[PDB]
Amino acid sequence: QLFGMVAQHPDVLTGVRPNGLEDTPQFKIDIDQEKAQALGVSISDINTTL
Amino acid sequence: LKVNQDGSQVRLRDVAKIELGGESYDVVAKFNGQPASGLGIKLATGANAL
Repeated sequence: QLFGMVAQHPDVLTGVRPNGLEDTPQFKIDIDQEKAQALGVSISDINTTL
Repeated sequence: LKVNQDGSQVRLRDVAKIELGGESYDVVAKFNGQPASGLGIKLATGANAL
C-alpha cells in the first residue's frame, strides 16, 4: 500500500524499492502425530532423519 | 500424549488446563488501588540521571 502511494507523487520520490526478498514457494512437510504414534516411529527420529 | 488400547486418544486437554498466563505470579502491582503494571528502571553506574 505504501508503494502504491509512493507511485503517486513521483515528483518527490524516485526509485523506491524494497531492500529485501519477496516471498517464494516453500515445501511444507506436515507430520501426522496420530499416524506417527500408531506406528513405532518417534518424532525425534523423524526430525533427525529429515 | 498417548493413544489407549482402543481408538481413544489422550490429548493435553484431558490431563491439564491450558491457558495463557504470566511466567510468574509473585509480583503484582496496583496504581491507586487500580490494577496496573510497571517498569522499575535503575540507573547504570556512572550515568547521568537526567
